[PDB]
Amino acid sequence: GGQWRLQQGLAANPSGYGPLTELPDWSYADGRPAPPMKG
Amino acid sequence: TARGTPSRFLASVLHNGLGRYVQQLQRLSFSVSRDGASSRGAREFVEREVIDFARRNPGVVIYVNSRPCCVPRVVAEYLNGAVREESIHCKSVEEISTLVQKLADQSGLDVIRIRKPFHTDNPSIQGQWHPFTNKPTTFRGLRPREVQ
Amino acid sequence: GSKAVTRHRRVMHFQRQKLMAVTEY
Amino acid sequence: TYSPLPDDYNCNVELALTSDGRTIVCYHPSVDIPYEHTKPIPRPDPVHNNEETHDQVLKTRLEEKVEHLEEGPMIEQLSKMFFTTKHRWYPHGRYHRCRKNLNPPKDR
Amino acid sequence: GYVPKTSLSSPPWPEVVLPDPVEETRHHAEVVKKVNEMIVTGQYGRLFAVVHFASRQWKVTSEDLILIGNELDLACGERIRLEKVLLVGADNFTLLGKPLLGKDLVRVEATVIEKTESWPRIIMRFRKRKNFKKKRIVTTPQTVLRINSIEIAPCL
Amino acid sequence: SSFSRAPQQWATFARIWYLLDGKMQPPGKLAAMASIRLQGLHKPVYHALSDCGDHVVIM
Amino acid sequence: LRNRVTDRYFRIQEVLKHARHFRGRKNRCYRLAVRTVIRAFVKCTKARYLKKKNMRTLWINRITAASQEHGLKYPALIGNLVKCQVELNRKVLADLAIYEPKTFKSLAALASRRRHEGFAAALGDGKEPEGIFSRVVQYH
Amino acid sequence: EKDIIKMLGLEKAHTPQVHKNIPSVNAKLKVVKHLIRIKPLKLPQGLPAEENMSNTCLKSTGELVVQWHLKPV
Amino acid sequence: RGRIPGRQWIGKHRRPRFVSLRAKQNMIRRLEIEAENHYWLSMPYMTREQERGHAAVRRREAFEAIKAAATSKFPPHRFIADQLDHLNVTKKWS
Amino acid sequence: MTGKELFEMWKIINPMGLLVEELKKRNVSAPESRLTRQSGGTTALPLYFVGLYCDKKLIAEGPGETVLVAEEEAARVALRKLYGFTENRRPWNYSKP
Ligand SMILES: [Mg+2]
Repeated sequence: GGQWRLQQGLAANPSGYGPLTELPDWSYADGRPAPPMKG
Repeated sequence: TARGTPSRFLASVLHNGLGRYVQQLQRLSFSVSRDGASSRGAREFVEREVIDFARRNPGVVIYVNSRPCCVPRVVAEYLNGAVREESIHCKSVEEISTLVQKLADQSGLDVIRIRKPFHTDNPSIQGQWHPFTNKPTTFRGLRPREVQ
Repeated sequence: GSKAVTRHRRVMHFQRQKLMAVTEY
Repeated sequence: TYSPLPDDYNCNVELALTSDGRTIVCYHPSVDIPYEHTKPIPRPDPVHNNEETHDQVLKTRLEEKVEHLEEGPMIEQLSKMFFTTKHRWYPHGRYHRCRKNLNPPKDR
Repeated sequence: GYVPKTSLSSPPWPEVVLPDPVEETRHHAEVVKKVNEMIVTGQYGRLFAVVHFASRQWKVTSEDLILIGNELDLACGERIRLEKVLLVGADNFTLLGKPLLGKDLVRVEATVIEKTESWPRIIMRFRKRKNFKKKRIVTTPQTVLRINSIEIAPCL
Repeated sequence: SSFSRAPQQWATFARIWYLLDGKMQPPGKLAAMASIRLQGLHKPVYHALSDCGDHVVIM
Repeated sequence: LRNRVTDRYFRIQEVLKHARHFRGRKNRCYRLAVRTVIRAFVKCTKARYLKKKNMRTLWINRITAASQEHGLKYPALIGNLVKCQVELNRKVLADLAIYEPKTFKSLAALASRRRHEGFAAALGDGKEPEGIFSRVVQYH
Repeated sequence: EKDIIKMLGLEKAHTPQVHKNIPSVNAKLKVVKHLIRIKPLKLPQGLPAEENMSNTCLKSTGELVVQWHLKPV
Repeated sequence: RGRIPGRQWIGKHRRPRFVSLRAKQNMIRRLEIEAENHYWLSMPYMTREQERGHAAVRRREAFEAIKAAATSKFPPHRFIADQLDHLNVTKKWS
Repeated sequence: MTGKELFEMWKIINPMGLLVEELKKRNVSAPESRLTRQSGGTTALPLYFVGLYCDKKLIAEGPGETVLVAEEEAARVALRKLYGFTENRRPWNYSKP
């Protein structure tokens, strides 16, 4: 269920829109930023 | 199907990620014909990019037998002893380059079914669950329907 | 196919029955 | 005080919240078993095989545990001891045994 | 407002009360301070984490193996730092939480080893009495990863 | 825990008896719990091919 | 005959290599082996959704069994987990319930506390605390 | 109705789309109201300028935010 | 014991299908959404008489572009480089 | 050594003797065995849990089919906990100083 999140402003699907999709997944160890994916 | 082909597990050959990473590929025996219209890609590869491919990783030895044949083949041996022989019959230079790069990136494991893509050696940390978990102990462990 | 007026009541459509059941007094 | 779960079995969880508001911290120490919730282990020291005339008579009698039966009563005894069905104690055909993976892969 | 104690007067569930909010916040502060002290004094070992990598939530622990279904455009032998940490904790204490944890809290280090595709799968369609039959062989690329160690900083 | 392999497996996969008393009790609610505990719908290691059936003694 | 078939046995072997573990005459009769292999491949292709549904139902059953053993239910647990801003799928929950019981008990306690706070806020129509562990984080 | 849906640019389901507020599009929406969902669009701040183009978001409940970040408050 | 006549969905004597609670809740929520749509579609802006030709220029430009793209259909160019480098099939170690 | 058990590479004979020797080296009296939990004592598949108590304090616990193997497993767990080579130990740091 994801209807409760519709009243707060985070849509209903956690796999899209939020800090779990637009945030880069992996990165380098020295500190270089990873290139964003084409999606 | 999976019930007709054998399977294996996902594991390392000798723990490469823990200590240090070593090159799994060893030798690359190429068989390029002298005359023919079926090994043009292999000929152009050996002409232009085999030097760069040999200088990219010093742990891979490239053998060019140059035997007059009809179907150009390549032999790739790994540390575990697996020998995967594929044919580059009528292929471009980019295709052969991608193929040899994929062969150098992979190891000697079989290309069969993966069977459980995740593998861990220490699965239990906070104690493996048992049927006696989440059950409080009574006084002196007295079983029910007793007198003492 | 039956006519519009018959004697055996003739059960209505599923959507019509749902609409009549959701719009009761 | 208040407790969401009874702190008398398995583990003792203690809920908490960080004052920052971006993470949840919980401290749950392990719970052991007290001494008043255990029973002494019985020691069945049965000895009814020695006498006065001989000494190796008990060693001779120790080799007297042998019993032979057919198939029906044997399967019935196995089913009544292991609480299983009698259908699993029958042999299987060779077609269902030659295709058996004698060397299956092992994990961990 | 007074009602006699019958069978349907009182609810079946026990009436649960809530403690003082100030005392609850004080207890939470004491607990997180004790956790920070136990972390800074070194009393943990063999920790696991739930890293949301490639839209797949794995049980990233010490010395493990994971497999994805694509590539990473990286060479074999480079260290990979994984983010998106939502749950972590060794023994006797765990950390969670709101979408993610902090970037300076958990530092997961991974390393790519093997880059192989997959077994030749078969996708076949068929229909009865219609002369319909399709067949393909899909070989998707994959990437084998291995997480070295997971560090934790006592900056709560 | 720090257990080995065979003792750990024997402690994990093991048959556990249960006692379900009757007397002024509906048979449906008792049979439901009995079948749930026989099939294994009360343990996280539930599986159809694992054969994790327990024992229920209803008196 | 001119340029007739000279490599038909290779096609027969290519078709029969997928029928080397069947019972009856299906592993020898090519006319039946073709249909058998066709149906086998069709079912193997169509059973992906069935496998996914079976795995999901198994995970749900494991989570429900763990919640019943701890002292809660499955719908209430799912609701309290989705109302606490924590995104954990069924696989990691089952893995924790099977291997790491301490964190699962902590999650169950957090879920029970969140459910109690929600019931208190519903009965009070809240005003002032509205739950200590609540307070959603705003991401702009 | 299929033609109206295809002309309004609503091929896939659960896909947002913005039209005008004129009697023509009003009638086109009243035709397929039993197939789609009508929701207004409000702007909390101003219109996205030329520099605020690659940094935008639709958000929920129809709130076209001009500055979308990945950091909490 | 009770037998149903020919096809329990078509014909005269059919097996009646009834309504439960999920269908009622779905109909209620759909009617609420449709009433909200009716409310939001009860207010214009230009009142028809203020849009005699505001975006006709864009439509005309798009139509002209589509016409120019549809009337510019021609076979691709033919070069000699392909016919010359096709001779490299029988290339030796040169 | 990753994932391998300690005594699988040691292969001892009498864990109780070495355990009581280490306890005497740690100024401890003598351990005694107590039956914690049990399930099925008359069936063909028995299960027992023996907990070693030292001065009214539990130190470890070991399962088993009978009582002898359970006490042996408990002694092995106690000896592995006294040596610090358990499953919750610090993993080897494969890095450079
Ligand atoms: Mg009929």
